[PDB]
Amino acid sequence: IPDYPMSRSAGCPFAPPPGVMALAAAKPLTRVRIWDGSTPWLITGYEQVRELFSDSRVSVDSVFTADGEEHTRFRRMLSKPFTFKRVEALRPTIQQITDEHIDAMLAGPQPADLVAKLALPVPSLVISQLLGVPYEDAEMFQHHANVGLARYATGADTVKGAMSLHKYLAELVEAKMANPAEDAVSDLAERVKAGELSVKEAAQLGTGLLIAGHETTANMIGLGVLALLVNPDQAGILRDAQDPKIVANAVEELLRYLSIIQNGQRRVAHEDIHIGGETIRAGEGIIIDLAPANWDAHAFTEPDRLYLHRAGAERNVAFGYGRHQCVGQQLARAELQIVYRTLLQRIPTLTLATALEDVPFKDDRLAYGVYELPVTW
Ligand code: HEM
Repeated sequence: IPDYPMSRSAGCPFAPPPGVMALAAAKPLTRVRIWDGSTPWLITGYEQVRELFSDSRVSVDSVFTADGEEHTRFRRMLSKPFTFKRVEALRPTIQQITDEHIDAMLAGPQPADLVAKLALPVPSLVISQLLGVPYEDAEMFQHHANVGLARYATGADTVKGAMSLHKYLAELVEAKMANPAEDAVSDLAERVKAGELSVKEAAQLGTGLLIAGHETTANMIGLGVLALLVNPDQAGILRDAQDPKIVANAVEELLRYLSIIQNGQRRVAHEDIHIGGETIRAGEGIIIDLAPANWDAHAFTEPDRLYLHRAGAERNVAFGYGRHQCVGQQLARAELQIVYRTLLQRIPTLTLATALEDVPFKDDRLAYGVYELPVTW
């Protein structure tokens, strides 16, 4: 019985770990051994990965962990913050923050670290605006969010970065209980006012949103941009594209390719479950593995290929499937749309500043990324 997870390859470093991709060639599903030493069921094939995500005999063992109607409770509370018009309305400020950040990057020296100057700051600012942190508190919020993800930060640094983030979100929650605007925390604040969640639970959740949608999107920006640069054929397409429909699909094809969230929360089966030709005896653990699904040649004809015109690209599960899909979905999509198109058209001479093999990737972090991305232009 093999060990999970497995490590990515040099020379194929965008690719899912080859050892996982092999396993996935044999059986839509195989039994693995993990950190603690328990032996859960790694789901690899696309068709069955979607199924278990959408199967009630399956559930997850705060809204991250909460399940049952307990999850519907937590997740209904999140509907108002990420409606369509609620995210639509953010496209402008996503575009102003990007434009701002690209400028400051152009005005500085080069080679410049795209991670440092763009990939990290833009999500946490966008998350911020969605929450509704006042303008006054942008840089402090930024600081206490970018202290965590620094490759140079202590653990203590990361602790007393999060401590004051929870402390501040509680403040702003109460503040939005007082003065509700149209932002996200006002919505959480509206829920404290109805006996539904304490300030702590709301501060936790606000904190929860920042974490969830920061290093993820950051990593999509960074890795995404890199992937674009070694694939100039595609960079051109994304840059000259004239349809919002087509640029949206090119984001979908980037989420599928990079598949930064390789895993997916560790679920468990309540009843016995028969697919892939084996039986998931109830009780046993389930790991619904998204990279190999996104790289399943049954549904994505040339999975090693980065084809931004790829026909069914929003077929992927880079955001998960079923109950517990990424709540950030539409917002993160806007982010990558904005940032990708805008960088690629304002900086058409953007060039990778080192040999690719020099680039530092984020192996250990569950979410795959690059630690810094030097560009010239
Ligand atoms: C706007 C930015 C984002 C926000 C606010 C956000 C927030 C969240 C939250 C709260 C959840 C938990 C929902 C639940 O499990 O009930 C979640 C799940 C998830 N997120 Fe996102 N996220 C963001 C961006 C991303 C990105 C960019 C990716 C991948 C490229 C991603 C991948 C996922 C996946 C795969 C899940 C589902 C985990 C599972 O079903 O086990 N997220 N997100």
